[PDB]
Amino acid sequence: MQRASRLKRELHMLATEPPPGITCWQDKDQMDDLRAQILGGANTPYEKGVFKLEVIIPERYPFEPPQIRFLTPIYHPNIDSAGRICLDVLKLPPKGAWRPSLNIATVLTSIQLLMSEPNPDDPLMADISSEFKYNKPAFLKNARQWTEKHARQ
Amino acid sequence: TVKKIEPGTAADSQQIHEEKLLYWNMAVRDFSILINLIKVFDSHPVLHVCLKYGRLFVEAFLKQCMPLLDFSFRKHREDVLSLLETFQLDTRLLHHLCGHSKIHQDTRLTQHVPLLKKTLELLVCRVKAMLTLNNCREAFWLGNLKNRDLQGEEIK
Amino acid sequence: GRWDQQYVIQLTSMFKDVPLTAEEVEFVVEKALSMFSKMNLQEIPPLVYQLLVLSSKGSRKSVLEGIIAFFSALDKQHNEEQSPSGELRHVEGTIILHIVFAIKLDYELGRELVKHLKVGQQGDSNNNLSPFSIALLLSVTRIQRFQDQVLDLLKTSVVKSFKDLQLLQGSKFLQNLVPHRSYVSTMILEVVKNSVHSWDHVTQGLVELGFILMDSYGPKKVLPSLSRMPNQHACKLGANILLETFKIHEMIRQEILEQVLNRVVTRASSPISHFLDLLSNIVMYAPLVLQSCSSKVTEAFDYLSFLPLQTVQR
Amino acid sequence: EPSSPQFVQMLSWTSKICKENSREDALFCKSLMNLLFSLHVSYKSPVILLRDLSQDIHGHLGDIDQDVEVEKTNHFAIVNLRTAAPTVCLLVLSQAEKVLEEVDWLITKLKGQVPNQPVEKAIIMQLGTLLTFFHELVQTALPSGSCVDTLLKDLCKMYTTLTALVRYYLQVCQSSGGIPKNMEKLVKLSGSHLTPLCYSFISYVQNKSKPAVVATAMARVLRETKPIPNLIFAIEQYEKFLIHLSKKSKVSLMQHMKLSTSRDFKIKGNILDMV
Amino acid sequence: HDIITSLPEILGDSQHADVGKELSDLLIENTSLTVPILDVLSSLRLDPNFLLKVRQLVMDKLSSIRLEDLPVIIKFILHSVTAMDTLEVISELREKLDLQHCVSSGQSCIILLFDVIKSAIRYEKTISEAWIKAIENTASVSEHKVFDLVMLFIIYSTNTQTKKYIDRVLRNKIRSGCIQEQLLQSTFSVHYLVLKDMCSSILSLAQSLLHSLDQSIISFGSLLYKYAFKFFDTYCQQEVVGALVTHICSGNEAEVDTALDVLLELVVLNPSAMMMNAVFVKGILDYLDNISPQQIRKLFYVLSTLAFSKQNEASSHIQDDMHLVIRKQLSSTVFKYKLIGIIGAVTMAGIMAADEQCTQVTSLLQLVHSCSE
DNA sequence: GGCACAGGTTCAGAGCAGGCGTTCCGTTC
DNA sequence: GAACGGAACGCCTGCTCTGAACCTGTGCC
Repeated sequence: MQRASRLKRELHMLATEPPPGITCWQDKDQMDDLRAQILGGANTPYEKGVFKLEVIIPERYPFEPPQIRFLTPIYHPNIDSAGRICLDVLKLPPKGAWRPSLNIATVLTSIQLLMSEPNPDDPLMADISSEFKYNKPAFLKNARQWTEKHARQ
Repeated sequence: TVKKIEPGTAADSQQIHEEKLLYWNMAVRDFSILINLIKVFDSHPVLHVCLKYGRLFVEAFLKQCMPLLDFSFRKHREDVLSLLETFQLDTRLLHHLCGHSKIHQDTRLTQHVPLLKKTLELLVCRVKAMLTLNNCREAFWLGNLKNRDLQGEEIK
Repeated sequence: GRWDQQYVIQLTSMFKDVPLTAEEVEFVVEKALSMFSKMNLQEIPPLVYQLLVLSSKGSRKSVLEGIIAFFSALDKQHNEEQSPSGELRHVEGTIILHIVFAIKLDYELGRELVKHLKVGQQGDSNNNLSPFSIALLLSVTRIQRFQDQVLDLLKTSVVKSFKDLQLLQGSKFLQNLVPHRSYVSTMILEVVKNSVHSWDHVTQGLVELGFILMDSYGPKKVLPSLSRMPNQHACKLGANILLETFKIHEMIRQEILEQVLNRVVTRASSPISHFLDLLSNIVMYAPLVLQSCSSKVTEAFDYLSFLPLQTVQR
Repeated sequence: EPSSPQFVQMLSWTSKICKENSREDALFCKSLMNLLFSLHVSYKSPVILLRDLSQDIHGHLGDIDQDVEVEKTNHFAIVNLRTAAPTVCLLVLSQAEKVLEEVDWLITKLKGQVPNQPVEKAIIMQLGTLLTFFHELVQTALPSGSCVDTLLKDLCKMYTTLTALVRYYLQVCQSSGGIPKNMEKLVKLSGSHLTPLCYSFISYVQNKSKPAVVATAMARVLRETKPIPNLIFAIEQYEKFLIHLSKKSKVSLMQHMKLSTSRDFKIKGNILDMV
Repeated sequence: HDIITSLPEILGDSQHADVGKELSDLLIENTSLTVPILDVLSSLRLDPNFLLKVRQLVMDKLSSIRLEDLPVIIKFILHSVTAMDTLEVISELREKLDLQHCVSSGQSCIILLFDVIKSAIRYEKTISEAWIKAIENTASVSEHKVFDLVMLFIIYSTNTQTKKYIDRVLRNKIRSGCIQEQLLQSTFSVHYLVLKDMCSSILSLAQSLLHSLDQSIISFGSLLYKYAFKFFDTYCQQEVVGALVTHICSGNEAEVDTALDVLLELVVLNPSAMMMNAVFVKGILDYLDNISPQQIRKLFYVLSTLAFSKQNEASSHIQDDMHLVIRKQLSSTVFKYKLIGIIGAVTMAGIMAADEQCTQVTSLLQLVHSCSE
């Protein structure tokens, strides 16, 4: 029930006032789950990329966080080859940081924040978290080539 | 084996009283035969066994003879007095053995002593209780025993 | 060698990831415990947390021994300075919460905790227990398993307390010799008082205890000194415990007065003059409560023909 | 107020009247004693008075042996042959029961800790003075109800408390080295004065023997059977834990104490008359 | 009915007992008017012997009585009960009562009857003690009924002084090869709303059974949870899975083992139901450092088979979290943590292996082989 | 000889404390 | 060095302590 009352403000609020570089609409394939587009963070290798995410709303939402993956392939320390996201506000307390004081927008903002600022202390990809840190340009080259084959048009 | 003896009733036949008194005296002579081995076999583990099983056998005699004895006393007095004076002769050797675990200030022995002495003095005053139940409490004499070593000395 | 006092917590955080033996953890924790005196109050809680994620893989007795002796000492400081609360109580609450959350993941510590806090012989309890350790126990009450043991523990702890007292008055002899050591009477009362800073894990066990006492040693003897007086003095505590949880805790005093008349009414198989004189001082302070609790008062009139003259009269 | 001058001159006056006058009314005699005890307990520990009373009992009722001359009227005048026997016997014993409970909780608390030295000294002074009390009643020829059986049961407790004192000095002497001369003197005094007079008195009552529902008769005698065995048990564990002290403090306190007196029964030729 | 109700103001003192007899005459003669008669008899002036008689003359026809009237009936029985007429009425009461027989209005007044019995037995220890002493004296028969169970749970839920005595009696009863499945099936399939009242006491008793030895006791501690979870609402389901996760994170191996088997049972039972609370099954991954590889193989198996229920592949959320924490634990240096990962990885590989799923196991086994080379 | 206080005695029953059962460690050949 | 006999902590039960009532002895008119 609560899913409807959150999603109502959220769908409406993501059509009327979504965050900068970000959109979220009720999916045309999937008229239950949400499609987002996060446009590649400025002065990151993701520049000129449009990154599609599926946001799965759980049933007991807003008591559980949203369930988000990068559907556009992304070369990133906190994102693996299947789009899985290392995010605190994607999990519940104490491992995570979701709570009802948040919403789909605040997390999708925190997603464009993580695209620009990969965290090397939560590596899903040790090769990319190491490359990001120790050969920044090779990470930025590979992620920008990534952005040209997969996040381009 | 001795703890599996049941004491009877006064209503039970004199045959079953005498067969159990016979079976008790068989155990009291087997006990004196086993106790008399101590003098020639003095060691740590054999003393630990007899201090221990001395009192554990005294207790079988307290629970499953002394009820049979208050029933079968006015009929089978001589049998029972013989059975008890047979136990008295190795009673005295357990009191002397208690002497040895004291003088040899031997801790492994002296553990089962306080209970040995108490369990033995239970059997003394249980005989007084038997004479009370047979209406002759005026017949219970008591008197001290000479402090021997195991063999039979007067250790002074 | 002496440890950097600002970064003792931080050096203790490195030991967490490296493996130690029993003597290694003993040494690291006993230096970190030597460091408790020479620091400010409010960095103690996360440091206690850092001690305990180590202590779970070795020495746990030492952790509790130390925390408890230390805060006993500091609580003594507050009392003799009174003869500095509004930081102390907050940090204490947080530390009690940390060790309860740790007992929630290692029940063994629970058991080693209770073993440490045993009365046993009547002398050990008089240096084991404190207004803090009581605080600790009545908080542990929250977890289903140890409710029973803890409450019995405190309960007998309590009676001992009175046997100690009575004995010591009667004779001249013992008074000379013994210096009058804190009775668990006065210690628990101070616990109730210092739940005002609103440690509300505590209170359920306090209500629980105060009633248990009023249950166990009611006058059924009356429908000497030894069977009468230390069994007046158990509920006369019970009474003061529940009187103060009612006069301090505003949230509770609905279930308190519910449970009082629960026992006053349909009973009158075992007497309840002590309960009536509790009820009296409950309602006389603040009758205003009684207007939320009329439900029970309507179903008290229900049975106001089968209750005898004196229950009803009062 | 227990230390008020008027309290103390009250206690003095009560003591004086108890020490001067006879009065052959029973509960009256009992009462001026009960008063005097309740006055004395709040002023100092009551062992000096108990020893004085045990010595008057020893003087009045005689002795086990049938050949000791004793008479000590001088201590308390409200003590008679008529009075003292089921009267001031009970009173003096009950006051010891308490005194011993006082000392045993003291010891219990001392053993907790591990302040100590004055604690043990006063314990030992109490125990030694009320040993002069227990010794003077144990010599005497006491009447044979619970008057004697309460003494027996309290002599069980006497030795239990000493067993515990012993076990505390085991915790000390293993670490350091001591058993100070007051404790060695105590264990010697328990051997010389008390322990052999135990065996003289046990035998005196046991041998001493002067319509009955069967079950109640058996319950009576099987109540009477326990206290002598548990006096043996109590002394045996005293002596036994003196062995453990002797070995692990390198002073054999078994030099002062004797080997265990052990008992064999008889049945006589009276069974043939009656049956 | 009104005349009846007004008879106490009307009648003079000579003519109480008279009326008494002829009212008992009316009682057998019409059922409908049981209630006001009773009320009347109790507001008369009579002799107590007569009241014993009529009370038996209640009890004999108590099958014939519509349920609505029972509460005040049985209230009357338990105010006419003495200390001495305790087991008598209670054994008779305990026999004649059915509570199979009565069954939408039925269920509501059954509940209200139980409220009224709660208030009775709540409210005199006389009943509680003797009630129990009357259920222990029914350890003879294997055939003691739904009421005896539900009634026990009740006295443990309400009455406090007796808690040890109930547990003692229940443990000496349950070991004896008495109370078993067949009883609990019927109890929890029929009286499930009476028991959803007493949710606390159920799960309190289940926890107290997990801490004993003797697989029979701990089997019952298991089953008590099982039936509460199967039957009760989503609130009480969350509270059930709560006590089991309390055992896993917290307890000693026995408790841990037990609870793991139980979660393993409940998920093959109802995948969909555990799906709701599957967040609390993932909440154990906080305290993987307090739990042994055996238990870890079983835990990763239970989570992995929950996820590889086919219908719940819409909720891949738990599956992807675990995939994640796997690559995280593998990517620790420390051998203790890499080991946890390896176990989970191979268990998960195995369950999902029973063409994209082939590529999934390929990738997972290749990456564990690569981290572990 | 008759009745009532006194104290003995007898039993219910609550609670305490120690000895056993399963398991580890000092001691003596 | 290794085989034997004693030390350690969770469970069950018998012993003790108590207190309550009844009853049988005995004290006085």
